[PDB]
Amino acid sequence: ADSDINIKTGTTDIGSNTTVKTGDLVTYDKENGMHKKVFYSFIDDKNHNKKLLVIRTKGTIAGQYRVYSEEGANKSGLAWPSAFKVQLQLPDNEVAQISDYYPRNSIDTKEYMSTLTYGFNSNVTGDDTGKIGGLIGANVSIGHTLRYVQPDFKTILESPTDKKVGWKVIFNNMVNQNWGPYDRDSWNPVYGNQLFMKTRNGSMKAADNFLDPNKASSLLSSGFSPDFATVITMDRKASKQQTNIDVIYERVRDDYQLHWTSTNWKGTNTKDKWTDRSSERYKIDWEKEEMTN
Amino acid sequence: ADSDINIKTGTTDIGSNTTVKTGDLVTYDKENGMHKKVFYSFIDDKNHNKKLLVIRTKGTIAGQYRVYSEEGANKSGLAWPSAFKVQLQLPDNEVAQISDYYPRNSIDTKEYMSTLTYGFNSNVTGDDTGKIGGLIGANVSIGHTLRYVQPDFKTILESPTDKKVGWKVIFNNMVNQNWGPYDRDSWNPVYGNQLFMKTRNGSMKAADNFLDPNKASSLLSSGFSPDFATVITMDRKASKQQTNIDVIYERVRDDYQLHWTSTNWKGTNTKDKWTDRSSERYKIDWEKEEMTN
Amino acid sequence: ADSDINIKTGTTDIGSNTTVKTGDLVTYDKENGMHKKVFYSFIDDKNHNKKLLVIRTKGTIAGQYRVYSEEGANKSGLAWPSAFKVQLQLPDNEVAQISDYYPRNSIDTKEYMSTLTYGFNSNVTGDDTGKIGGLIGANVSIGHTLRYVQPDFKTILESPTDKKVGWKVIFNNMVNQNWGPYDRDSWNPVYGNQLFMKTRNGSMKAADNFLDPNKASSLLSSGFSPDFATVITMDRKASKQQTNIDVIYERVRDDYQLHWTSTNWKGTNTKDKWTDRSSERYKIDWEKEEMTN
Amino acid sequence: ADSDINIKTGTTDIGSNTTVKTGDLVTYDKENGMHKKVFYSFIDDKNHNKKLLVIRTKGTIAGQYRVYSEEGANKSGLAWPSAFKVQLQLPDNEVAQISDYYPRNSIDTKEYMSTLTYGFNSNVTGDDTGKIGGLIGANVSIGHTLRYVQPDFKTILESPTDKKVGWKVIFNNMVNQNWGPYDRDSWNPVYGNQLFMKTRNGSMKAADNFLDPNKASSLLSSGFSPDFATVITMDRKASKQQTNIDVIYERVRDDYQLHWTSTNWKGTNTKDKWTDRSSERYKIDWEKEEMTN
Amino acid sequence: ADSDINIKTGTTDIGSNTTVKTGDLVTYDKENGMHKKVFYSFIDDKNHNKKLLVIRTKGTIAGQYRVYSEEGANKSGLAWPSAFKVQLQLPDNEVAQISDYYPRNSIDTKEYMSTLTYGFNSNVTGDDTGKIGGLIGANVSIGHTLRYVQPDFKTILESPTDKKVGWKVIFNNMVNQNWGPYDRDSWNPVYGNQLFMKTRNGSMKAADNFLDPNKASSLLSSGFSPDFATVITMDRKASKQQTNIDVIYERVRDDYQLHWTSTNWKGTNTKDKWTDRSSERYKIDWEKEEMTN
Amino acid sequence: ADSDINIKTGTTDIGSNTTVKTGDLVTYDKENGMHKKVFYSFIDDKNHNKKLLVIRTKGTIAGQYRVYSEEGANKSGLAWPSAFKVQLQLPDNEVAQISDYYPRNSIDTKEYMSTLTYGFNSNVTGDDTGKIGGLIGANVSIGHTLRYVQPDFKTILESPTDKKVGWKVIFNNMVNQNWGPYDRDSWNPVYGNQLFMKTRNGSMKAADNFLDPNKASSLLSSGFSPDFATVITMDRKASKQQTNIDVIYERVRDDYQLHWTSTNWKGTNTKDKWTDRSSERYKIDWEKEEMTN
Repeated sequence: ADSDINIKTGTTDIGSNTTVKTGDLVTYDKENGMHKKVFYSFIDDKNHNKKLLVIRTKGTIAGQYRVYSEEGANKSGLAWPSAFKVQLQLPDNEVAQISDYYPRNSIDTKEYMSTLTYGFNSNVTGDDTGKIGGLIGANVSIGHTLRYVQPDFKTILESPTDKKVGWKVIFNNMVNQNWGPYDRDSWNPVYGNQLFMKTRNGSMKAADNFLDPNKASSLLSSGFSPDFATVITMDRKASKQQTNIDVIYERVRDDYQLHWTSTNWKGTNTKDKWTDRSSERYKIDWEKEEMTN
Repeated sequence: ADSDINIKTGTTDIGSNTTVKTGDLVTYDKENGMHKKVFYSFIDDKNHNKKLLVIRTKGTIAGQYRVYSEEGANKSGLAWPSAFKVQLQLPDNEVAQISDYYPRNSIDTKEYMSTLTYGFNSNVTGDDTGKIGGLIGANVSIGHTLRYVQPDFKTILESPTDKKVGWKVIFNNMVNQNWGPYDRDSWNPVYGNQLFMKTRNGSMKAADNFLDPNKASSLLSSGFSPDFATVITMDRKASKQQTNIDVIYERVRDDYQLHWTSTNWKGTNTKDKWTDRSSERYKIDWEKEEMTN
Repeated sequence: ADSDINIKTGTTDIGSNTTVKTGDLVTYDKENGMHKKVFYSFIDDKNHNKKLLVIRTKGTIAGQYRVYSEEGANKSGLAWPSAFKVQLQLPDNEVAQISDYYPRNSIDTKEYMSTLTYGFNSNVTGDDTGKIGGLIGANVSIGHTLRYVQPDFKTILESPTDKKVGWKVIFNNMVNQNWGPYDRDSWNPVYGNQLFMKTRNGSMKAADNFLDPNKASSLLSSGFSPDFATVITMDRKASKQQTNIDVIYERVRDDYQLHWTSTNWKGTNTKDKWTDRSSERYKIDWEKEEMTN
Repeated sequence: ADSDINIKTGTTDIGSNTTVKTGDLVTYDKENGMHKKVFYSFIDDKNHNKKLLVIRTKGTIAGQYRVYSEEGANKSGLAWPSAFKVQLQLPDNEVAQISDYYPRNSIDTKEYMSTLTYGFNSNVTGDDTGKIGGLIGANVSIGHTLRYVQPDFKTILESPTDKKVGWKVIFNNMVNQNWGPYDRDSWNPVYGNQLFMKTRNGSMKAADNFLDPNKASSLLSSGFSPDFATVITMDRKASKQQTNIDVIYERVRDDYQLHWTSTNWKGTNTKDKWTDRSSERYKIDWEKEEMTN
Repeated sequence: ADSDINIKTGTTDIGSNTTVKTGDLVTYDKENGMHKKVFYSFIDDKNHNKKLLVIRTKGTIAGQYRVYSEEGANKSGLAWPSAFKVQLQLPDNEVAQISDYYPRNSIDTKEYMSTLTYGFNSNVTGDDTGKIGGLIGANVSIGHTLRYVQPDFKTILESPTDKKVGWKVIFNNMVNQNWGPYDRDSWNPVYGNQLFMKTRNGSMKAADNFLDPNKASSLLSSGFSPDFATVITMDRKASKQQTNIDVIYERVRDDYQLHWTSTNWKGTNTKDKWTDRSSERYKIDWEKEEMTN
Repeated sequence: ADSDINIKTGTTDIGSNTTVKTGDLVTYDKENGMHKKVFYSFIDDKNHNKKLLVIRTKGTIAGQYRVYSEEGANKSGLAWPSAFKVQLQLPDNEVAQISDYYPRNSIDTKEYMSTLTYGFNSNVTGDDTGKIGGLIGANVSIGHTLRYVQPDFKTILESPTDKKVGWKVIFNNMVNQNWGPYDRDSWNPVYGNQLFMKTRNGSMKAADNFLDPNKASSLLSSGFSPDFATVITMDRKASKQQTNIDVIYERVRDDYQLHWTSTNWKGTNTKDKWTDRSSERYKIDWEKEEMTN
């Protein structure tokens, strides 16, 4: 922070005595089920060496957790969202550059505990016939413990360039009815993958043996709301003060299948079975300080 | 703090009634995969004895966690980022000096617990044959527990001078599928180093037996975003008011290899196999209060 | 606080409606490896009975954790920083006084647990040949637990006078590869002091058997950054308005030696083997409100 | 708080639209090793019914943890600070009164746990000879746990009057090399008081068998920094507007003796062996609003 | 809060653009050992329907934990403060009313934990003679745990009326040398009440067998500092604008006695043995906005 | 919050550039022992579509925990407050509506733990006669833990309409001398309900065998202080600008009886034995912006 280097708070921040031109653009992709919202802010600070445009991608990508196929009462398939992606791309001919982005990748931490215990004990025993006996013993034990937090979904900033930036929210693991956690690669020889299995050997249709979406993560069914921010810088002396930007929303869907075998349900997960893209082009007028579709 | 010495907060901070000249410079090194961003702030406070330039190094150094070699189905190699570095250097002939930097090295802490327990027990036993017996015993135990946090990556401020400052983010240790933690020096006679080994004896190609990047730290694949700050002071009466500064981004890559041996996979890590270096020179005009490439 | 005695916050603080003269002085001691930075603030508040100078000592004293001697493959020595010191001293003839300092010494706390448990148990036993047996028992246990935090380095304000003040950051203890903690006085008959031992009986050169600096505290190798503050008062009616002040940076280095003996490595530590001292004199002009070397 | 009774924050506080006259007085008692600092603030609020003087006692009383006597290699003594005291006294003839003080005495808290457990178990056993046996048992246990924090030193506000106020920081208990905690009244028949014993049966000089000051509380050697505040009210219509006040700094020192009995070391503590007082008189001028020595 | 009902913070609070008349009155009751302080604030807000007087009772009631009697070496008595009380009373003829008070009574909480565990175990045993035996067993256990905080003293707002308000700080329980907690009703057939016992069977004078005040709560010896607030409302159109108010400070003292019996000390507590009451009448002038003794 | 939707904090709140008319009305119901306080705030914001009146109900409903009947040395009854209620009601003919209220009902949470442990053990025996035995065993255990907070009293917003709103604070459960917790429905065959039993088989009068109020919740004896808020909206164009409002304070009292039976005390609780109701009518003048009784 500034106070760490003996500087008043907010001294080096941009946006003092500046008029900011804000706006919002809303689209709904009905076939992809994606509510896209772009909140833009034009900042022209005279003390800054470039024009700034802050773009916030918001809205909601619907999870679309649904049973899509059922081949009889012994087989059924479930499509579920394993990844949500948001990307912003500038064509290579533009002179505008991506300069900042949020959120970024954070360093994960774990808590380590080590224990060493040693003890002594002794006892004396007797009975009616005068049998008197004793015992003396010692023991030692060493233990190690690791503790860390596991989110249901991980938000990752994909390696950005000056022309494109992206974020992905990927499925990490989930708890299924207090069991687990299970992930896309969980496997046991008897039940296979139990990520969305409701009952292990219940007698019902396969389409009725999937985990109820209310018991799972809300991102799977109701969807994920991006809250990402990016900053685009433009030189004030550039000849062309018009820019094009592509904003892409993405949903990757895995395929979860349950089959009855002969005595118990067995689950199988197929990764990245489907991919739904929703791209949209925006025009940025730096002189007019506006953003249009 | 100031309030600790009966002084109003912010009294001794720099930047009151001062006009600050900010700017940002963005570069992308394509062959090194490094998005470099320099955010600078010129501060000329009339109550301060020197001119200040605050340089913030930001951007992203891509991790580039990837399988680079596969000699058949029994051998494969993986290159992974073990260290990220950011350096700022002033040539020895300049009169500008590095005066402050952030972050610095913090003192680590651990929590110690000591336990002493003692107890007594006794019982009486019997059967249908009139055999009556007893037992009296005592026990004592002493335990020691140590608790501390281990991050995946450590941020170290390398010993600064008045001409150069540097930071390095080094791999500390990682959890592999709830096992570990493993580091670059982990070794067991059977499996060697299991830092990125997916299965111990799985029957597949060696290139498919590496840990999935989504299951590892996001810094390994998507990369690390530096957020470092440095302060350069310049005398107001210096004859030459132009300075040169070098900003270097660096990525050290280790080589992780898996070989099948006869019955189980074995991992070997080679430290500092590769080093990607991206240097950039900047010109500082103190009179014009601006920095250029 | 002021609010605890029914007084508005900041009412009794110094620095209202005052112009503060700030400055920074940077030196690099190359042979001692010390980056010394003095941030000074002159405060002349008309409502205060004296002129104030706030001096903040900052910078970095390098740790210089390095192997310095190797006597063949069986003996080696390592020099490491056991203490860092910062001192400010006024000559006895001056009329300026040290009035305040930060940080000060804090009172350490620990958490105490006492547990008392008692219980009863009983069982019945039987077998094929009608042999019916029983048992009734009772037990009681008393436990005590102590929990407290141990930092790697302790920051201590040495007993100040009106002419000199000082701080020392001393090595407390360290964890060596999840073992320990070990301090400068740790000793066992087999291995001696295992403070920086890498392997107990590894077959390698002694210079290669020291703990890797990345696995130890960052203060040992990269060094320590002081953040100390002191306040000097000066009478407004003093005849001479010039002051001299000495600022001393110190690094005490211990000597850690490993020798192979016959079957296992043995470590020894020698306290305060070396002392690196960097003194520097400053001139304070109270009338000009400025500070020079 | 004011907001708890539907009143704006800070409405009832003193010091609005008031000019505050601050000052600091610094003394060093060399033979007592006491750096005394008085920070005073005169507040004359026209909306308040009295003139206020806020006096903050600060500085440092040196601990002076040192070995003072050594009668041969079998006996030695250590003097250590068991209490630090700060007192302010007004002569009985004054019309000024002590009005407020900080800190005050706080109510201590403890955490209580009660546990009730009951369980059943059963097993069947057999061998190759067809002997089949069973066992059924039950158990119940009751547990109680107490948790509280014990500081090394306790800060206590001694019962104030309108003429005198005082604080004492007294030694509570300390941890000796992960053992303890030990206090001034700790005693066992073999070793006596082990408060500052380094080794129980080490073969060395008695002067070398005391706990190293770096391993103990920093208040014992480097000393304690008072941060106490008191408020003195004065009637505006009083004839004499001059007051006298005494400020006393005190250090009570206990005597710890180690003597070598034929097989081991034995420690004995004598309470309040020495007392070091440092008194100072100050003159308060309410009309001139200044304090002098 | 106001923000919970879509209202700006502080909108409904009293004291905007108002001149507040503050004052303090200090008394010392020497024979009761009570430092009484009344901090008053007159608030006449034109937008409020009444005149407000905020009275804060502060100061210190000394604990007076002392041995008062010693009938030989086998009997002694200790007087200790079991309750501190502060009461404000308006005579029934006054038209002013008590409208608000602080602190109030809070709802206590506790943490409940329930655990259910079940397990299976099995083993096989053998010896030299080929005797091969096995065992299979199961177990189940249910546990309940209760956690809550017990303060040393409880602060309670006694049921207020429009004419009188009161607070009492009563002794709840105390830890005695890591034993307990003990309260005024603790009793065991051997030792009676061990509230302030130092040793159970120590051979010394009874007056020397009481707990050291430094090891007990600071409220018992140094005393309690009230911080209570009350608000009195007065109609602006009342004929008589003068009010009388009584402020009472109270200390209830229990009597703790130790007697030797024949083999061990026995303690007995008598509740409410003594009551020290200190009353004071104050005159409130609403027109002059002042408070006098 | 507003910042969550890219809107400045406090932008949508009511009360900017408005003059607020506040007042307080105090009543004491002596026969019901209820100190009722209504704090009202008239807000007429020109940018809001209605006139607002914020009414805060405060004061104290006394608990009145008392022994009311003694039928000898073997029978006694205790009356205790099981519920406190506060109600505000507008007559059905008014055009003013209740629009907001605080506090509301919150969603309770609990913490769930699942544990799975498995282990192996083995030992070898032996005696002086050359007998050599062995044993190998394995075990597995599954545990479930539930943790949540249980307050002594629960605050519940009863389902409001546009004409009436209400809150109730109901007894949830209590700890009796570290036992319990007990509620109004606790029952065991031997002792019945032990909610306020002091001793299970003490030989004293029944009136002396009730739990001491100091050891119970302070709400039971000293009483509960409501802090509720409600907002009433009024149309600016309404013909009649006068409203009537009823404010009701309620205390429900249960009856706890202890009877000796033959060998041990037995407790019985009767729910809602008594109800004390204190109603009071207020007149609201919207044009005058004032409130009267």
